[PDB]
Amino acid sequence: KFDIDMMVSLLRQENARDICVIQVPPEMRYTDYFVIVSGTSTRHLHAMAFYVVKMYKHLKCKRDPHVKIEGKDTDDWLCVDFGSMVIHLMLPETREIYELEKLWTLRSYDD
Amino acid sequence: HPWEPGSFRVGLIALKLGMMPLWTKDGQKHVVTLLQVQDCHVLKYTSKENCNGKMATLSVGGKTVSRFRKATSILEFYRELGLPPKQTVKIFNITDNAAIKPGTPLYAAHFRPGQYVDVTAKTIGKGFQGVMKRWGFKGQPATHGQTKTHRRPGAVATGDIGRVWPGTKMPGKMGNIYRTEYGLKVWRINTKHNIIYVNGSVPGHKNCLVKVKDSKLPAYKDLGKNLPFPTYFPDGDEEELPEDLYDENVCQPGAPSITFA
Amino acid sequence: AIQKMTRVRVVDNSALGNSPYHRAPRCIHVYKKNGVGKVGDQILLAIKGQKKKALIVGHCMPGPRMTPRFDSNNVVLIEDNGNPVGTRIKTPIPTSLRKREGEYSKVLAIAQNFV
Amino acid sequence: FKNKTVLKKRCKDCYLVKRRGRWYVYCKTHPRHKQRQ
Amino acid sequence: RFLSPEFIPRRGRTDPLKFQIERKDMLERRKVLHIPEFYVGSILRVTTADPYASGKISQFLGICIQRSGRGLGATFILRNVIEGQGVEICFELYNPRVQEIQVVKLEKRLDDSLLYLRDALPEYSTFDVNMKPVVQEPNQKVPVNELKVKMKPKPWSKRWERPNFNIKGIRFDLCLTEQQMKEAQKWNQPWLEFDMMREYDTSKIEAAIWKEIEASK
Amino acid sequence: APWSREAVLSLYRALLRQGRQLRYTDRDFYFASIRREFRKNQKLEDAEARERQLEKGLVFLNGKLGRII
RNA sequence: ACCUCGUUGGAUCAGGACAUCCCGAUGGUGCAGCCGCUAUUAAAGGUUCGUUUGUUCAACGAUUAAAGUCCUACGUGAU
Ligand SMILES: [Mg+2]
Ligand SMILES: [Mg+2]
Ligand SMILES: [Mg+2]
Ligand SMILES: [Mg+2]
Ligand SMILES: [Zn+2]
Repeated sequence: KFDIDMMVSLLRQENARDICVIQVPPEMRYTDYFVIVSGTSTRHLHAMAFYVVKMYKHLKCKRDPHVKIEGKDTDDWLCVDFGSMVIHLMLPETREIYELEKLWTLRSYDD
Repeated sequence: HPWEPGSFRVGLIALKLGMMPLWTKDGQKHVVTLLQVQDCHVLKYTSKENCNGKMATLSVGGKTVSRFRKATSILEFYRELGLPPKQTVKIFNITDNAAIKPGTPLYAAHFRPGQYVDVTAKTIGKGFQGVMKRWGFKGQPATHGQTKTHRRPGAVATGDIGRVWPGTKMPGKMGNIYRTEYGLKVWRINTKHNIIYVNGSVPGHKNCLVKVKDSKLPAYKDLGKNLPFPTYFPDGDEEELPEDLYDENVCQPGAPSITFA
Repeated sequence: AIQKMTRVRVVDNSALGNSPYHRAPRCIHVYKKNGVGKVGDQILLAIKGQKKKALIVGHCMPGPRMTPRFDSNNVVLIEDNGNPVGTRIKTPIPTSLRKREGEYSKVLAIAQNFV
Repeated sequence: FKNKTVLKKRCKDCYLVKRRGRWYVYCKTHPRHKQRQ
Repeated sequence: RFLSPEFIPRRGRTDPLKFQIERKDMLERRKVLHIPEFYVGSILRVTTADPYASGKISQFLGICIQRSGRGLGATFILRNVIEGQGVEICFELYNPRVQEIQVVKLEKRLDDSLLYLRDALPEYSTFDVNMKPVVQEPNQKVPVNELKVKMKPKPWSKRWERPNFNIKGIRFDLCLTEQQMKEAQKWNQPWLEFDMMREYDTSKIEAAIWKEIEASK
Repeated sequence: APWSREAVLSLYRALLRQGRQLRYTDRDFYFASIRREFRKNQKLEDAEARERQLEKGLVFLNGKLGRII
């Protein structure tokens, strides 16, 4: 199966410079897992996103529809939306300027 | 005879009941049109030589009508056939494998869900229509000096030819002509009332007779393997069909509410 | 449906959106073959005498059933690459944005509420 | 092919052939030499 | 006895068999999803499964501002404001992906259509998302909320003051001058309530539909 | 200034306690983020923002609006 | 052999040519793939919306797969 365990294992194997996971409650109608990972550069981001997408494609769930890779043209932020989990690859400056952590943990308690 | 590749079977003549929504398991809504098979019978059979072509033909009728309102020759034809007269008679091109004896009834279960079908009928007659409604011409602006020309055709030709080309789009009678909708999916079949639920729209008005036949599109060339080849015979009684035959993707009413888990 | 010349409401945390100006933001181009923008379509905006891309996240025109109809034509500023200009979206964002073809995960991540 | 009013062989392997009604210069070694009347 | 609006057909030349088939499907779906009695003006919470997510439900609470459509495609559009943003959703009653319909507050309004709440003040469309369901006595006529809303300045979605709309739930005296009301009266059409051939008598049709429903039970 | 002097400290302790069993994310990054959140702001606020800050910290601790796993 | 100066668009609907702007098929390339450039063939189909200007045009803005060159008595004003 392709799950969050496989996701974190693959990300650690490709050595993401920073990994975080958010457990999205079911009452929020988006997803189950919100993964946010930082990287060294746009090349590293592209490589790791491509690698995880290839692993998803090859692993299992033939009935599960294929998955886009968003943010290819931009360099500082890519994102991939799976059936039950969404990964946001970015650079440290992008992460600190968008503060997705505070957004997705404190829904209405930030600025 | 059993079904062979390249065999074309007869179709039906149904009555357009109306439209209703339908939902597929993916969560999408499809509008569907109900076609009721009302007293549809095979009336006539002709061979390839006299079919005005090179394929056997079955004349099929439906929607029994009053004998008091028909011409004497038609009444004689139906008397020899042993049936009450039908409102419309349509000719279906078939191979000799699919020949059916005249007088045999035809039922909605002649089709099956998941099959693709072609429906031909006279479109709604809109009478003499102007060119804006008939051909979607732009017309002229409403103001800025425009006088007495808002919905008129502009130039109808060039000055050189000194004439108007045949087939030029002009005001005239719109609708009330035969049109065919191709490749419509049969979503469901109510065998009790002989209803076919056909995907999308069908030409013509409600309570109008439409001719329904297996789709001629290349993608659906050889999908007749599992269909009742000559036709469906309820008298065969091999397996009494359920009241409703559904396509696999159809969200049947009475099923537990679909959850995209 | 958002066309050219439609005035639009920038629902975004961005300085361009939240900065007062004499002219309200006005759609300059709809990045669609028919010049009609629905939810998920990109448009080009004239904000503060500046041309900025933006994404439609709501409009008054009715859509398909089960989808929300908003009282205003809500738009989110995005860069040419695709990164949202702002960092927070306050008003609810339709969930139908997820499965539409096109990159919307960034906007969904930025969004606070969904309808 | 290059369309030429007059066909000229360029190297040794350039050969004139009348095909499909018109003259051509073909060449195995130098396809750059391909000419059509 | 409350017959849900979608069951009564709009008049036409359509065959009654089509309505019988459609009602069979509607009742057979109602056996699975309980469609409660509600009216335009009652507050509803609708829970529906999202195909965009994976087996996750979405809840929307709002005032039913319109009931429309007949048969299996019947819809009700209900309205709310979320963080100051007015939103309306048109829910299909017999869509298989509506998990639940809850009548948080069963009430009737002075009008059979509250589309003018778009032009009313936002307070008249604001409703708490987590408001608790009120309770009505089992044997009790449905309450009629005679609230007359206050309107925002005159540019409106529709000319609500025109008599063809027949709006009773708006305080026209507050927002419109007597001259404006008199001008609106030019569209009165007083004969239209008296032309007897325009009225649609659905007594027999409702009786037959009730027999069908009782047989389905 | 805050709701109580010890409330912030107890909340920080509980944050570290629930980070003790952190499984999927980066523990070092989690601790660094908590340190940032509680050091770049909680030095010289006004008496009014303290209540909001501690309320948001308590909500994050509860994790009913999304928890770090 | 000094100077000067001697019906037109638009809208509407378009018919046609190919000397092709895009879509199709090929040859070569001072193109490794991506591409560009060039040539042959291809007219079934398509060929945007705006600001200033009356503009015939032109420039500019934003797009587009492309925003082709023409003939048709401005093609067409008893529309
Ligand atoms: Mg017009
Ligand atoms: Mg006029
Ligand atoms: Mg309006
Ligand atoms: Mg040529
Ligand atoms: Zn040579």
